[PDB]
Amino acid sequence: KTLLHKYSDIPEGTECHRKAYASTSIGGATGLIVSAYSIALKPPASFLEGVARTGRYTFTSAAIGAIFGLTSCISAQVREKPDDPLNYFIGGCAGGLTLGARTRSYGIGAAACAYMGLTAALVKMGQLEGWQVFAEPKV
Amino acid sequence: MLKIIIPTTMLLPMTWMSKHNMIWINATVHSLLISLISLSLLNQLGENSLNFSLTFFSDSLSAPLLVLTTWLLPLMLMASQSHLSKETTTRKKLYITMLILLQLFLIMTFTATELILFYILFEATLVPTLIIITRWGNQTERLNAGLYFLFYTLAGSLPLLVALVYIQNTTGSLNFLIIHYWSHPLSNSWSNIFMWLACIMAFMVKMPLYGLHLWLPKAHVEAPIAGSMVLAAVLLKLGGYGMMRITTILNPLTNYMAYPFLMLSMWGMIMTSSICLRQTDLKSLIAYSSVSHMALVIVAIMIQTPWSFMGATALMIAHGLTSSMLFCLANTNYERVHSRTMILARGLQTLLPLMATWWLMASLTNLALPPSINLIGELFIITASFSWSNITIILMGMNMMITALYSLYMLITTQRGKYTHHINNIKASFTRENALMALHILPLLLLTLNPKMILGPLY
Amino acid sequence: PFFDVQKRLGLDLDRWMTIQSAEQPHKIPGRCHAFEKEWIECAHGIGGIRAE
Amino acid sequence: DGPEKNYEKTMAILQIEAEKAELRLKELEVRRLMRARGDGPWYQYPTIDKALIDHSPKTTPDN
Amino acid sequence: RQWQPDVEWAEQFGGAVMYPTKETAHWKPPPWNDVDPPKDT
Amino acid sequence: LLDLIWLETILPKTTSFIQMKMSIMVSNQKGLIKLYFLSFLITIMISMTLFNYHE
Amino acid sequence: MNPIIYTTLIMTVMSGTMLVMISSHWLLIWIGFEMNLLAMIPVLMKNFNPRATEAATKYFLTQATASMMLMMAIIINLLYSGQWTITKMFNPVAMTMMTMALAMKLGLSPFHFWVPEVTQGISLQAGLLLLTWQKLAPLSVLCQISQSINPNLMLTMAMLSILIGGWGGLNQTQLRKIMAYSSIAHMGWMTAVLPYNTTMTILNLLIYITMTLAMFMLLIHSSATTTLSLSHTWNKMPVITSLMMVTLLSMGGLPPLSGFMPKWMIIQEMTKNESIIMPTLMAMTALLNLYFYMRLAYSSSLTMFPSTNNMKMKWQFEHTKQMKLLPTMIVLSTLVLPMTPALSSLN
Amino acid sequence: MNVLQIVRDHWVHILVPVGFVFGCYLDRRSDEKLTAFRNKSLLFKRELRPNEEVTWK
Amino acid sequence: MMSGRPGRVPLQFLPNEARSLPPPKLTDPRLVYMGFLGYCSGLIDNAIRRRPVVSAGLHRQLLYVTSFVFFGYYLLKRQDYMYALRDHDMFAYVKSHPEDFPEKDKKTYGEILEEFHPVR
Amino acid sequence: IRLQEDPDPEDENLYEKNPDSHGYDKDPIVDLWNMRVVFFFGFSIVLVLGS
Repeated sequence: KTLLHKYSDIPEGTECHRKAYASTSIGGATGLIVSAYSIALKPPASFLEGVARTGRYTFTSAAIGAIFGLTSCISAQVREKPDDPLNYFIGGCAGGLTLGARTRSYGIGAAACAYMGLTAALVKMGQLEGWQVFAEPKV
Repeated sequence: MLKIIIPTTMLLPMTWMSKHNMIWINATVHSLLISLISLSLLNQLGENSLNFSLTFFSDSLSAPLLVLTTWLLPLMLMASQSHLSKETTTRKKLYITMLILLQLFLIMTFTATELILFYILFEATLVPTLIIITRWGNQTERLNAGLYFLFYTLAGSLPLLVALVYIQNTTGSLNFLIIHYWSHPLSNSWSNIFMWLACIMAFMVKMPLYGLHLWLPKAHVEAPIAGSMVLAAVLLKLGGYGMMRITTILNPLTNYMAYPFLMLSMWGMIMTSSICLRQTDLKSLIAYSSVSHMALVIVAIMIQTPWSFMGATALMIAHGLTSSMLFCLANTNYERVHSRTMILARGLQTLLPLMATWWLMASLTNLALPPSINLIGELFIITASFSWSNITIILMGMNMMITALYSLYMLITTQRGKYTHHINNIKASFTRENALMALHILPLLLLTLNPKMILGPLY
Repeated sequence: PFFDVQKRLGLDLDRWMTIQSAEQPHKIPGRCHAFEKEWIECAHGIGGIRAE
Repeated sequence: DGPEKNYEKTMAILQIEAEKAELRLKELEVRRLMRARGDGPWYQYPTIDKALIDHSPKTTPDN
Repeated sequence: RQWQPDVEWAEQFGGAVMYPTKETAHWKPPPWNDVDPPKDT
Repeated sequence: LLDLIWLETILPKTTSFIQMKMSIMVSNQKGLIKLYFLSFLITIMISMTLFNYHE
Repeated sequence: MNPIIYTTLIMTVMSGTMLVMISSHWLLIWIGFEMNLLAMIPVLMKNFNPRATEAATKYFLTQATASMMLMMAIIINLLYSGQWTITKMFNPVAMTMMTMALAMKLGLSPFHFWVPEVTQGISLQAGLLLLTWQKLAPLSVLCQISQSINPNLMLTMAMLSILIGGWGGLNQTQLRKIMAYSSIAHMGWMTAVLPYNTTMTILNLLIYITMTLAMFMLLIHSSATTTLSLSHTWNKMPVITSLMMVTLLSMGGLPPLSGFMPKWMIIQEMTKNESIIMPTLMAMTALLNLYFYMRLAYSSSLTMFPSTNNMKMKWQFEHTKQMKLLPTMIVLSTLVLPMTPALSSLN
Repeated sequence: MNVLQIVRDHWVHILVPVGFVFGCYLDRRSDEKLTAFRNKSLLFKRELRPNEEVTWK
Repeated sequence: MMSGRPGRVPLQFLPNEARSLPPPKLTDPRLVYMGFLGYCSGLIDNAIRRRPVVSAGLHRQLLYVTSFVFFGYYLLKRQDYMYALRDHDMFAYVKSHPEDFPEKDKKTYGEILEEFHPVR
Repeated sequence: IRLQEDPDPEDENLYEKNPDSHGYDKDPIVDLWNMRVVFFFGFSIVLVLGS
């Protein structure tokens, strides 16, 4: 949560280097988790092959995080719109484009641009309107 | 509504307990009797609705739809009994049972006073429809058609379920009357925008909206004739009726949320009318024409005027009758040449003269020739759209031009020209087929004498 | 218990080992007998939400 | 039948539907309060029964 | 007559999985009676 | 272009492809106790670490 | 096995489950889990093939590991409260340990891998017992300690269960693995509403057990464990395949069938708690389960697959044994939606 | 002629008619529990004719 | 919610305070649907067992019907008593906590300013 | 043989055995009565009396 807290508490469209670093950290951590599960359930043929797979997944996810953060924060500060889901949409689509580059495939890149951009715009909307993913029981 | 619902339920024991050779006779007789009873629902009031009980009510919007459903059942039975002549007794009874279940679900869907009950009854219509399409369809493509129809509908409908229960938790009721009388304006926020989308998308995919329509050609083409009849005639209208009901809680959010849908339908009516000009499958051409008329209904509901709602109601009724007639007319040729290719059997007017006359009537009604109720609905929607924005007249005029072109093109290619030389099995039209067309066409023209019966509650 | 068969049938199947302030052999006291007794006598019959 | 009957029946229908909406909202509110505060009959989660405490003189006096 | 599945249609569902890839190429459908033959004694 | 190709590609075909790919990734497992319990160790550690549960 | 010994082992399985559900003491709950596992292992190995032995071994390993974790959670709870009564856990890490142990016993998604393999490796009767009766004890414990569970952990596991059950079942041609993945998805549906309303969990469990009993009894009646073997059943007993189709439609949650009731009630109860995104995700994800149910229905009843010449022999023969309560299970699994307000009896 | 066969074969013809009459009767009973405002609306209420006791049923 | 309710004695399907409510009528629509469920169970039993589905084993179909109705009547009683308890507790809680349920000050639409949104 | 399958049968002409076929049923009597009940209950009753 501190990994997400450090991203969340810094305001949108300011200190783009810090926000890019925080999103890169989130990406790297998530890629490390997916690499751990991949290494566990589909083991490699050698330790170095596993290290290579781990680094590949981790760099892909960290690059997606860094690109999303850079594009989202810069489009926020350039337009002076830090509450607009459109900056997060642009961030998600740039993350999809760098994922397509990492897999080196235009189809994956385009589909991921659309899906991740819409997802990030939805996340911005949920931040602005207080949507709960896990709502605590009340009634 | 029990004096309508219970007789329909009694069709099932009667169907299952009748002799093997009295199946069609009994079902037809008593479904026509039920349709006679449903006509008394057309006695409506100027202001209030017919609120029978806590769970069923009727107004000028749902009464013509109920009459259309109860009328469609016997015509279905006449259309089916030819291609199902070689089937077993139990399987014929199962097909009749599916049709009766569909009619019963539709009857309760159009009269449900509560939104969630409407949701369950409108979702229940999937099951007999899917069974009909996938079990009694003719081609290997019926399975993929069934999957498309099922999953398009469900991907639309589940968010509607979530939205409905949220509305019940926040407002306290899903009762239609309470929903109308306690109407709150809908503010401009992402929460409300997505509530609007959830409330609208199921009916959008049901109509279907252009871009969400790819299930309809598959489903209406692969289905057996009765399945195509119901899918085109009553099942598309569930989206329009539900949209008319639920738009009373979406204002003023509908003012700007409708722009993408208005654009989609206004251009997609052009797009699908153009597609009809090049369709090589007759049943596919007839299926594709439903998308344009339903796009007009979409525009009418989205602009929210009394004239637009009147036109949308009339257009739904007229399209149901006309599209079912066209599907039956195509099926009569299919049962002779065992193919849906349109240029296979040409010059049919010199072999089936009265069937050619039926074809001309069906084409004329699809043309929206005045004073047919097709034209009444289309013209009312066009006038409301012209008020909404004058530039709408360009697109709607283009659409009526293209509609004329493809309707008369289908007529000319199937009926006119020289007959095909090697097709020597075009037997004379049976009394049953001619009666099917006559029972499609006669009530359509009689409605022109009393057009207010299908102009909805805003008349 | 999910199905309180013990309290319906009046049987003491496992409630005797459930706390250290329950009756003990030779009346040997629990180390925290008074503390548990006071907490139980405070929290009795007001529900866990209130007792917390 | 006459218009009066449909009118009155609509009135009765609307009355009980409105009371049901009101009761549903009130039930939701009572539920929220009871789950938050634990002072109602609902959401009473078990605490140890105090009749299980042995108050007999123990082997040592300070207990 | 109505199309009904033939052998070429039925054998889409007779494989080890529903979507055959390279990593499941060596997979075989399990025994009919669920018993595997005894190995080398 | 529109009805038979791109309207197919966007919603139904791409969604079906994604579901098939996820099915292949999830379903195809080595059937080894060892890998399953190693993944269990990963899940247990994650629940007692960054996923703030025990705290 | 000896019929008396098999009856005794079944009774010991049920008595372990009952010990779990009637005890107020954590040690006795652990005893009930132990007894259930001890009696359960032989019924898995009833046929005794290497597949049965491996299924039993994997089952034993997962259940024993879960039981040890559960005991450690109990001991940590006692260390910090001195309490043996099953009630809210007084320690958070003990609560996490207990939640993970109960999810592993249930077979939720991060601990789901054993369910498909064990279900495939055992007979249909053993699988019926495994996927119906073995869910009662951990779910009852969860309903008892629900007021202290971490909602984030539980909801994560439930959503993952739904997703994995949907995706894993998409690739299956084996009926037992399809049943196992459907079970994973339904367990996810049960455990998602557990933080909010345990009555909804009980309702969903009852509906799922009815459907699973009906489906497994139809499979046993058919003697089919692969989708192609089931595709021959129409040419022997078409009533069975039509009943199976309506049951599969119920499993998909299609209205107006009984399988739509738990989803609808759970979505309502979740939206009552400002939970909207998760119910939408769950309902959308269940379309995968419905997809492979519809694939099975296509291959079984809605279309007719090629038969064999040797099937004419089976036509002249009836079933030696008849599945008990199968007509009741079929009616209950399909037709009970008008009776929904009776769910308050579970309060 | 052959009354047994006719009544054993065409007996199903009574089902939909009697279901219609049962539906009418069930519609009749539904109105009986919706009379909380019979002769009570601000629009229609009036004094009963000397032998009259209700205004609709 | 209702698990820890005071006075709630274990393993008791209908508590004695339920005898204060009206028992469900014999022609109760839900009870009749219970009987219909039993009848469908009997028909399906004939179908699976390979007997004539309508006319085989009238005693068995009849028993299906009466046992289903028998269970349904008691299920209806318990359901109705649970809902009566729910309403009882809700009204008691609203009474004991007047501050949480204030008397809302009613106003007419002639003094309430609602915003008009044109449709044009 | 690729499997044991029946050849696709030829469609039956209702006119061949019944020149007076109305197209409802292969049996002339039920075909006649199907025509009669259809026409009576549809046109004579629902159409005329309904209109």
